[PDB]
This record gives sequence, structure tokens and C-alpha cells, in this order.
Amino acid sequence: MREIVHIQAGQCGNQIGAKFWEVISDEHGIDPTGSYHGDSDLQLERINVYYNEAAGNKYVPRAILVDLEPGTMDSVRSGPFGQIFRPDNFVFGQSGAGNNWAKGHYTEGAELVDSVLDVVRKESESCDCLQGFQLTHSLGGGTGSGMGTLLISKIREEYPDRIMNTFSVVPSPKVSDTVVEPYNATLSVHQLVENTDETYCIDNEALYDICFRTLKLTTPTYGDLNHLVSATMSGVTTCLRFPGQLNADLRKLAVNMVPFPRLHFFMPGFAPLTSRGSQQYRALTVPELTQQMFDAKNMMAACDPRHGRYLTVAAVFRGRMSMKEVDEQMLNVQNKNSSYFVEWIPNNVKTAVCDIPPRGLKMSATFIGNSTAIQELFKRISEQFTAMFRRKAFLHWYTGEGMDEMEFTEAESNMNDLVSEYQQYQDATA
Amino acid sequence: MRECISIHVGQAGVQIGNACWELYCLEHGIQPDGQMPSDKTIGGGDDSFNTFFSETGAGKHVPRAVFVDLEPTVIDEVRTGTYRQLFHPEQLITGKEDAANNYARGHYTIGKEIIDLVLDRIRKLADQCTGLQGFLVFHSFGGGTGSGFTSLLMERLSVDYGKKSKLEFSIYPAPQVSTAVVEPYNSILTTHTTLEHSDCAFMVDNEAIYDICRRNLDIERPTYTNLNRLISQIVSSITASLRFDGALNVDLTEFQTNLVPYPRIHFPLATYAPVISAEKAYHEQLSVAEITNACFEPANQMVKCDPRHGKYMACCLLYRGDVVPKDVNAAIATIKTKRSIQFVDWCPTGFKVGINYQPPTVVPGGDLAKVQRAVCMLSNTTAIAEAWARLDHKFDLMYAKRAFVHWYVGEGMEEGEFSEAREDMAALEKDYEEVGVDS
Amino acid sequence: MEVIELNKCTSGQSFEVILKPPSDPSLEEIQKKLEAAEERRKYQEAELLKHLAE
Amino acid sequence: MYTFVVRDENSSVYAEVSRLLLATGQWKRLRKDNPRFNLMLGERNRLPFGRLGHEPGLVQLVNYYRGADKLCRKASLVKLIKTSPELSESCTWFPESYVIYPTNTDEREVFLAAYNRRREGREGNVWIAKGILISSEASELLDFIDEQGQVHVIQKYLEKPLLLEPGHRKFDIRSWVLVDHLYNIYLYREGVLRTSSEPYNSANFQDKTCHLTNHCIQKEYNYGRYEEGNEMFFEEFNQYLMDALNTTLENSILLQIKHIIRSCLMCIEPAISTKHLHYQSFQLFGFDFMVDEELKVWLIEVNGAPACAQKLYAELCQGIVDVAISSVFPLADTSIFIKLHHHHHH
Ligand SMILES: CN[C@H](C(=O)N[C@H](C(=O)N(C)[C@H](/C=C(/C)C(=O)O)C(C)C)C(C)(C)C)C(C)(C)c1ccccc1
Ligand SMILES: Nc1nc2c(ncn2[C@@H]2O[C@H](COP(=O)(O)OP(=O)(O)OP(=O)(O)O)[C@@H](O)[C@H]2O)c(=O)[nH]1
Ligand SMILES: Nc1ncnc2c1ncn2[C@@H]1O[C@H](COP(=O)(O)OP(=O)(O)CP(=O)(O)O)[C@@H](O)[C@H]1O
Ligand SMILES: Nc1nc2c(ncn2[C@@H]2O[C@H](COP(=O)(O)OP(=O)(O)O)[C@@H](O)[C@H]2O)c(=O)[nH]1
Ligand SMILES: [Ca+2]
Ligand SMILES: [Ca+2]
Ligand SMILES: [Ca+2]
Ligand SMILES: [Mg+2]
Ligand SMILES: [Mg+2]
Repeated sequence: MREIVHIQAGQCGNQIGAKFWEVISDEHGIDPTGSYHGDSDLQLERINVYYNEAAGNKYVPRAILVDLEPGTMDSVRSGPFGQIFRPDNFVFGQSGAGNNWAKGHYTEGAELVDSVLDVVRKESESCDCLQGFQLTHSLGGGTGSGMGTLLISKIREEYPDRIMNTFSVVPSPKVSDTVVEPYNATLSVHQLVENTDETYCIDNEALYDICFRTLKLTTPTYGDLNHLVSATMSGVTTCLRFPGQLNADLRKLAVNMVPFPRLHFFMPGFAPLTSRGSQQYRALTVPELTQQMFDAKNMMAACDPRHGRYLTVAAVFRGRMSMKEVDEQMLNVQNKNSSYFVEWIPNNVKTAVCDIPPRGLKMSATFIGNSTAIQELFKRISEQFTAMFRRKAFLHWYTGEGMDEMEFTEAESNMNDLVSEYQQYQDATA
Repeated sequence: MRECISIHVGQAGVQIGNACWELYCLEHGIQPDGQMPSDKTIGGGDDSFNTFFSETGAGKHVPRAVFVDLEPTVIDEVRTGTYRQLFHPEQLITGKEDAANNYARGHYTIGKEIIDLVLDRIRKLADQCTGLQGFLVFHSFGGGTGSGFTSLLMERLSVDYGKKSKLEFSIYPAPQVSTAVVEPYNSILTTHTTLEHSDCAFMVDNEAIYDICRRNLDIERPTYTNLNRLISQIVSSITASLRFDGALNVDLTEFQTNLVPYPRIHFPLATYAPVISAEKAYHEQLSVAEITNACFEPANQMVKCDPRHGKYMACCLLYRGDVVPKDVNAAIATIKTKRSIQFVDWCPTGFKVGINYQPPTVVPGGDLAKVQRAVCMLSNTTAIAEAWARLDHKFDLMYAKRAFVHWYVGEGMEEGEFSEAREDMAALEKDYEEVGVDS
Repeated sequence: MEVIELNKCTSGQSFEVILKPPSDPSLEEIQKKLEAAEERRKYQEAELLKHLAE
Repeated sequence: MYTFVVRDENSSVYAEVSRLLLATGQWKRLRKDNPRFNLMLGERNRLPFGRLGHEPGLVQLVNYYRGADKLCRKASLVKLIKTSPELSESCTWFPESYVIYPTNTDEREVFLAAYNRRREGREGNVWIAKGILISSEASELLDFIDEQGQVHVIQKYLEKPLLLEPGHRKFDIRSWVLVDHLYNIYLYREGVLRTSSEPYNSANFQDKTCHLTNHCIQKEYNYGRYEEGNEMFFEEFNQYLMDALNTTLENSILLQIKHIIRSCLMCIEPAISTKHLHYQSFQLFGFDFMVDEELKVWLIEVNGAPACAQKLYAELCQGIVDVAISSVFPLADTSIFIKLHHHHHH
């Protein structure tokens, strides 16, 4: 009734994208066949935000699956919720993008993009009132990063008055040794600053450190990293999918979260942090959730929030608990750390409560923060980029696909401009 | 008998309208289906309640009401709820997508594509009216629709109904239940734009109401339903003289005369007592003196502010229940000696009193206890400017950095509309200070 | 002190007690305002599409 | 962790209170426009009382009582005493006084009414203006008033002051009064006499290093002769009243002082009390008294932002913290004040 079209791109995009559909499909009681078997009408009231209905009261994700190689899409197709996705919404090439932004954005990806738009268009046309698009992808490879940003540009051309949202996985050398990731990610960030409204920065640095240091997993796998992504995605989309007042559509979230059009990069956090499988036996009290969701160690972006100031925050508490105690605790964090919240945006913290908890938990909290400390993320990428770029290293892979050095220089500059704007507001004062 | 049309705009306006017409129906013994056993002129008449209801040959009483929202969820609840039959489908107008908490989107962008339709549905009510006096408009200051579309609508009713009166019921934004950080921006924008078009406006600060609910109804965390039931009693109290026989405030014109000598200063403070929880086992019934005296407690006001530090230009007391003038006069005598009540020099120090013998009606299973006697004081006091001050300060903080402004520019509004709206409020706070303070 | 304008009826009564005496836009101009805002949105949108085209 | 903000840099007293609060390590100071404070120490002008008590989750307290200015401007004080029946024109501890404006309300004519029954009794007829001049001659003040610009006060001058010996000196008494959030009225046990240093010259009024007892106007013209800084404290002045007059401070003066303080503040309690309000106030006042040769006490003025005297800062500021603030915001884990209460039954 206010529909969202979801797109997932590349290996990473499709991996987390699949996990997201598994998790939410279960929260809304949909099963692999696409049949509702839940026991609550809360589950269905806003089901049309993410699912189309079908013959036999069937629910079908409004989800387009994109990759330049077939590999992962056969892994999607024959995973648990593989059957649920609409088969003509699988759009795949044959060659792959070889971790190369330029191929995904300018050569190999441009061949495929028209067919993805045809599928987007067919999905946009059956929509009573389309709100926008959410894209899942990594920024360190070639398809999700290069082709993903190409798509975004093209969708905004056809739907310039719809909201664009991404969950963008930021690369880290603690997780990948592919040497051109900083290039691919600086080029993507350039696109993102210009053409999205909200971006969830999901930093592989942070997910790895959480797995290792806090969940005591000595050999984290992508499965462990993605469990954290899917929990966060479940949490940050709760207000869109369940009945509610605050940030209940993409536009309203954006208005609440983005004071300046370029500063739309969000830090998500989650409490309690869990590892897959192992159960959690104690429920958290509302104070523990509050203290934890705001903890640096619970952030999915590896930035220290005490190094910045929060422009805006949204908090979402899930489960059966006292709204009185939540308001009190929410108020106590701000009044006890008020200097970390910009005083020139009054009442910048907003709080929602959904009665349905996530599977496996009695109580949970998701935090979405637009903080100036995210600049640490962009500096880090920028340092890694510069170390290579100043010797023009690895550039032949990009110039061989038509690109000029100028395009790298513009991108580095735009990301350095972004970083300094965060700084500007960090320092501001009334 | 002259008719009145109620326009309810955006979620807050609609939900509060819902609450008011439920109460109006219980007060005049009108049932959910619209039938009124006590009404003996079947198919028409010019009784006092007909100011708010029109009649059909089938014996059916229907609100002189129009609900408008730019999204449909909330007006759908009206369409399928207990009072579904009361209203005609043409009175309930909805859009597809809402103003997203943005005045500009509600004024300029979505306003355009729906204003003409709404004016037309209003005109269909005004043509069942032998002698329309004007409109009561209900909205939030902070919503996109509530602020942006209402101000556009107000501009248009001035044009298509120039000689008609317009009263507002306006919800002033409170962080404890607000849904947008831009509520200050919208609130100033819509105030600037609506000020010349409004004759008398009754503000209700959600903060005041929310606390009255915690403090006096023992509600751990008030919902809109709690808030709105309380608000609807105040409104009902205010409108009672239009819907019942009496000689005070019998028409919209009289509200302006009795409450608003200086036109821009048209924001009377409402104070209400007593508010008593229905769960309270033992309640000692409050006297006339006691509830009158409670009218000068800030804790009972619709807006928290301190009238001791301003001046009055007018004051009405509206009593419901077992009350006689003798008691009111004695209560006012003791209260004058005990309290700080300074009128402006160019006004008589007095009170206009209205007694309606029927005690307040409460919604069954509501949170409010039935009481023998209640009162609602309406006072035009410069103390209310404190609410303007608060809202302006917050606007200043944000606008100094241009935070969020791009969202408004992006809908076609010019930045300079911000400073112009803010200049108009600066002058407003100036007018309240000239009137209210000396040295 | 001094009660006045006492009015009584079956439903209630009213009176005044006095303790102390004293001592606009046209339909046109609107359609315009809305139309200028809309042009401003069309220009903003055209500049973006111009940019996407480059 | 309680929090607070400071909006008057120039306040001797609240400078000290900041320091004392910080030093508990349970108070954190904020930047002056951060709205999320328990406590404001406010500016002297256009303090935004209208923005207080609307931050949820915070009990809020301010160090001024909105409305107390009516006590503390000479114009308003004079007005308050005549007009308030609890005080009245009968009032015997305030000097006969009159509000007068330039000609650029007024009660000039009514001033004359009394001026020409002292010139028709040939007795004392010295008056004082409010930049400040004493004269026997009406028009030398009236023409002095219009020629200055502001609204002023004319007040019977006290021709027969009590004089200290050695010195034949003049003085005023300054008492510090703290009113807390419950409207407890606390009189600080230490007060101070602000002495003249130069024998009280009766028949000449220009040489004003003897007629005015202001700490600043003594300095900048025998300063330090009989006592440090022209400040006699109470042990001393009591002792001197014992020796020289056979009485005590308590009996001859302090009862009148307590009485005068109570009456002034009870008078305005209904207009300024914060008892039922959404924010809470307290305030330190300085009351200024004259004493005549008969040991009759007269109220001169009330100061809404008084400064303390050097020796006493420490003890007073500690006591402000103890009773005004930590009563509202308790810490974990010898009373310098005398509480003014009195319920006589009639
Ligand atoms: C050699 N690089 C290591 C690596 O790629 N390790 C791989 C690794 O740990 N991988 C690929 C995990 C992923 C999965 C699915 C898994 O099943 O292990 C991590 C990165 C999440 C692997 C498979 C070569 C052992 C890495 C962890 C990035 C590393 C970086 C800095 C310092 C030390 C180790
Ligand atoms: N008292 C009260 N306040 C409400 C209610 N609903 C919303 N509000 C308040 O009104 C403001 C939000 O405005 P809404 O009326 O929701 O906005 P709208 O008019 O629907 O505007 P859009 O959704 O932006 O199109 C906030 O201050 C809310 O607390 C209600 O039922 N009662
Ligand atoms: N009626 C009167 N009779 C005798 N002396 C008087 C008087 N009125 C004022 N004085 C003297 O003049 C001095 C200064 O007057 P006043 O105290 O009113 O001015 P001020 O407010 O600038 C100083 P402060 O604020 O500390 O009291 C007094 O301390 C007193 O010595
Ligand atoms: N968190 C997470 N990161 C991934 C996953 N798969 C790949 N990555 C990261 O994504 C980047 C590689 O992009 P990939 O999606 O594999 O390239 P593409 O398929 O061409 O888009 C590197 O930063 C990898 O560490 C995953 O499943 N989860
Ligand atoms: Ca090819
Ligand atoms: Ca094609
Ligand atoms: Ca009838
Ligand atoms: Mg791959
Ligand atoms: Mg709405």
C-alpha cells in the first residue's frame, strides 16, 4: 500500500539479501512456499510493503536479484527461501566483474542493466503507491559496487521523486585481502553521496571485531558476519513493516534523519549481540538494552561515537516491555551524555516500540545514528586509497576499461569534501 | 439558528474529531446509527444541536463535518469504526501519500492537487445551511498535513466565505509524543500563514495534556486515545454554548467579541477542572470554590505558562453540572483576594459566566470519572506567549545552521518564507510584551 | 461585586460579574504562489535530469 | 551526575557556587545554551523563565524568582508598599517615599503636600533623590530629576542616624537572605555594617564621603581607619552596643530586621512562589537597612543580585549549596542560617 522494491546485487548483496528475506519472512509468518501460517494480524497489516500477493493468498517478495555471475544466484535459488522469489526477477550475466568497479559500472554491467530496469519497471507498475527502493550490496567488489551504483543512477532517472535507500557493506582489510577494494569503495561512495537518501554503513571491520572480541568466535565466517547484518536489517526496517507512528515510511525516516542532503550515512547498532544458534537465556532489562545499543561495541560501523556528535538518532525497541521505562532510559542517556548530541537540533532522539520481538529473543533494540564520527570510516578508506593512488598502482585494470585517472581524483576529492563537512558540524555549536 | 462546519485535518485533527463527535453524540443522546429518540421534529428543525447536525427524512442526524487526510489509514478507521454510519462517504476525503512531516509538501506540493476537491465537499455542506456562521478547524501544528494543508485551506475559506468566522483547535507539539524533529519549523510556518485568517484559536500543548493524564488519571504512559478523550472534554466544554440553549457564546462571532479585543492576539488559554480518574475508589466531590480555584493552577492549563506574569484581556467561566451563580460569585470573591489577576488597563476586571446544568458526560470505560460539577476557564492572557517563545527558540537553533531546510526548498518553497514567518512571530512576541509588561 | 445581564433558562444560566471598570490574499494571488513553487520544483527536477544525462 | 549552566559571568557569588559544585564531582557544567540542565544560574536581564520546566526527565531549578524584581527596583518597591494592604502606607519601617518622572504614574503634587507641612512646621525637611543628590530644596531635586532622564524616587532623608563612636560615623546594615524553593526564608547569621569613615557632617550635604555608605564611594575618596575596608561585622557591633548602649544587636536591631524581611517576602509570596510550578526557583537577596539614634530600623533597599563581603563568600556560598540546591538535588552519602517563620494566632 506504500510499496518498497528491494534489489540485491553481487555476491555480498545477494548473501545478505537472502538472509534478510529469510528473517523477515519468518517474522511475518511466511514460509518457503510463500504461505502465511502466522497467528497475529499484526503480521499482515503491512505485509504489502515488502510482499506482493498472489493466487492462493500467496506472498512473493518484491525483490530483484542481480549478479554478473550465475554462481551465487544458483546458491540463492537452492537455499531455504529460494523458492519464494519470483523466478523472472532473477537477472544474471555470465562473465563476472573481477572485483573491478569499472567493469560493473561501464562495460560488463551496462549490457545487463536494461534487463534489470525492465524487471524493476514491471514491479513498480503493480504498486498502489511505490515509496522507493532499497539496495543491498558491498562497495569493495565490482558488481554490487559498480553495477549497483549504475542502477541507482538509472532508477533515479526514471523515479526521481522516490526515496533511494542502501545497505552498503564497507570493506576492510581485516576481512579481505583484495588490494583494489579502497578504489572500488571510493568510487562507490562518490555515487552514494550524490544519489541516495539514506545509507546504512555496515562495516566489515566492525562485524569481524564483534564476532571475534564479543561473541568469542575465533574463526568468524561470512555466516557469522551476515547473522549480524540480518539482525540489524530486521531491526532498522521494523518501523516500515509493522504498525506504527514513528519513521513508518522511507520519506518520514529521511526527513527525521537527514538534516543536510549529503550527510545521510547512518551507523546502525544492535543489542543484545548474539551468535547464531546458541540461545540467550536471560532477557535484558530495558536499562541494559539502552546502555548496550548505544555502546561502541554494538555499532556495525567501526567508529568511536565519543569522537563525534550525533545529529539525529532513531531507536527501536522490540518486545513486551514498559514504554514508561523505555522513555525514562532513553531520556537518561541523553541527559547524561548531552554533549554528544548536537544542541542545535532539539529533541533529535526519537524512539519507537514494536510489540513483536525478533525470533529468539524476548527483548531487543536497534539503534540508527547519523553521527559525525562516521567520518572515521571515510578517512580510513581514503588513507588506503591514497597509499595506492599516489603511485597510480593497480590503475591499469581500470584504465583498460576506459576510465581516466581524473575520475579517481574527483572521487577522492568528493569523499574528502564529505569528511570535512562532517567535521564542520562536529565543531559547530549554537 | 445558524449552522457550523467542523473541518478535521490530518491524523491529529481527525482522531480528535472522532473523539469529539463520539462525545457530542453521547451528550445529545444520538446513537451510532444516527437516530435520536428524543428529537420529535423528524427530518429537520432549527434546534440548538442542529448547529452541528443536519437531519434526514429517515430520522438520521449527521455531523456538519469533513475529515481530510493525505494518507488513508486514519480516515479508514473512521469508515469502519463504531460511528461508520453517522458520516456520509463524501465527508471523508483521503489521499494516497502524506505530507511526510513537511509543511511545504503539505502546503505546496500535495495541497494543490487536492484543495479544489475539499472546497467542493465543504460547499456541499454549506448549501444545506440556511445560515452558516463559519467553521471550526482541528489540526496539529507539527504534521505536514496538519500545518501545511490547513494553512492553505484557511487561505481559501477566507476567499470563498469572507464574512464567515473561523475558529481553530490546534495541537502544539511536545517531544514526549512528537514524531518529527521539524515540528518547530512547521509550527511557525503554519502560524504565520494562518494568523490573519483565524478569528480565535485554542492551542493545546500535548505536554500539558500528557502530564495531566499521568498526574491525575494515573496513566503510566498516555496514548493518543487517553489524550484525545481529555481534549474532547475541553472542546466539548467550549462548544457547548453553540449546541445548547443559553445566552453566552451563542455564536462564533461572540467568541471573538468576548475573548479577542486585539485580533492578532487571539490565542486564549483554556484551563479545565476537575480531572478525576475513574479507578479512584473514594473521591470527595469538589465544590464550586475548589474547581474554580483550580482554574488558576498552571497544572490544569492546556498550555503550561504562568498567568501571574502577564495580563488578562478577557475571562469566561464555563460551568457544567450543579452550580448556581451565588456560589460562583463567592468563589470569585475569595479567589480575587488570594491570587494575582491583573487585567490590562483598557479592560474591565470581570468574568462572563456560563452555567449549563447538565453535568459532564463521560465516555463509558473511559479513564475519566463522572463528576457533579466541572468548569473550563477561557482566559486571554499574555502569559501564553511563553509557548511562542519556546517554539521560536527551537526554530532559531535549527534555522541558524539551515538544518533540514533543503527538504522544504525541495518542494518549491523559498528559503525566505522561513525568515518571514519568523519575523511575523518576532512581532507577535513583541505585541504580547507591549500589552503585558510596563517598565 | 456587580452581577449583570443575568439570563436564565431551562438548560442553565449566564451572567457577567464585574469587579472593576477600565482606566488579505485573492484567489488569483494564491493560484500564483502555488504555481511558482511548482515551477521551482520543475526547474530543480530538470537540472537533475540534465545532470543524469551528462 | 547533576548538570548546570552559567549565564552571568560577572557574579561574584555564583562564581563561587560553580566552583563548589564542580568540586563535589557530582555536578557537571554545560555550555550556556545546552537546555538539558538540572540547574541554571541565570542572567540578570531577560532571563527566559518561559523556557524552564519543559525538559522531560529533568527537574529544573533556577537561582532567581520571576517577579522578585518588584521588590528590588526602588520605583516598584515604593509602589509595592503603599499599594499592598499587608504593608500599607501606615507602614512604619519604610521612609515616606514618592515616585517621580521627568517630563520628556507620577505623584509629584503629592510630594509637595508633605514638603509644605514641614515648611509649615519648620522641622526636619531633608530629602533624597532616588548619580544621587540630597537637598533641603525641592526644585534643586525636581530640576535635577528632569535633567537626568530616568524615573526616580524621593524619600525622606534620615536626619538623626545612630552614630558610631569613636568617629561620629554613619552606616548601613546589609543582611543576606536566601529564599529556597519551598519559600523557606533563611537569614544568614553574618551580616555587615558598611561604615562611613568621616564624621557625619550635619549642616553641609555636598561632602558626601560622610552621607553615603557605599563601599565604592568610600574607597575612591580615611578608608581603613577604624576597621578593614569600612566593614564592621557583628561580633564587634554587638560588643559595641553592649558597652556603649547597654543593649544587644538581637534585641535593639535584629528583631526589626527579621520582621521587615518576613513582611516583604510574605507580601509577594503569592505572586512569585514556585510551589506548584513546572520549574522551581530560589534566590539570594541583600536587604539594606539604616538605623536611627533611637534604634529604630528602616529599610533602605532590596538587592536582587547582591554581592557578599570577602570574608563571608566562602561560608555563604557553601550554605547556598547546602540549603538551596542539595535540598532539591541530594548528594551521597552549625547551620549558618536562621529560618524566618512566625504563626501568631489572632
Ligand atoms: C589471509 N587473510 C585472512 C583470510 O582471508 N582468511 C580467510 C577467512 O577467514 N575468511 C574468508 C572468513 C570467511 C568464511 C566464510 C570462512 O568460512 O572462513 C572471514 C574473512 C569472514 C581464509 C578462508 C583464507 C581462512 C584474513 C582473515 C582476511 C586476515 C586478515 C588480516 C590478518 C589475518 C587474517
Ligand atoms: N493530541 C494528539 N496529538 C497528535 C495525534 N496524532 C498526532 N499528534 C501530534 O501531532 C503532531 C504530528 O502531526 P500529525 O497530525 O500526525 O501529522 P499529519 O497532519 O498527519 O501530517 P503528515 O503525516 O505529515 O501528512 C505531533 O506533535 C503528534 O504528537 C492525536 O491523535 N492527538
Ligand atoms: N532615606 C535615607 N536616609 C538616610 N540615608 C540614606 C537614605 N537613603 C539612602 N541613604 C544612604 O545612601 C546610601 C546609598 O543608597 P542606596 O543603597 O539606595 O543606593 P545603591 O543601591 O546604589 C547601593 P546598594 O545597592 O548596595 O544599597 C545608603 O547606604 C545610605 O547610607
Ligand atoms: N559481510 C559480508 N561481506 C562480504 C560477503 N561476501 C563478500 N563480502 C565482502 O564484499 C566485498 C567483495 O564484494 P563481492 O560482493 O564479493 O563482489 P561483487 O560480487 O562483484 O559485488 C569484500 O569487501 C568482501 O569482504 C558476505 O557474505 N558478507
Ligand atoms: Ca560482452
Ligand atoms: Ca530494453
Ligand atoms: Ca429535529
Ligand atoms: Mg563475487
Ligand atoms: Mg499524517
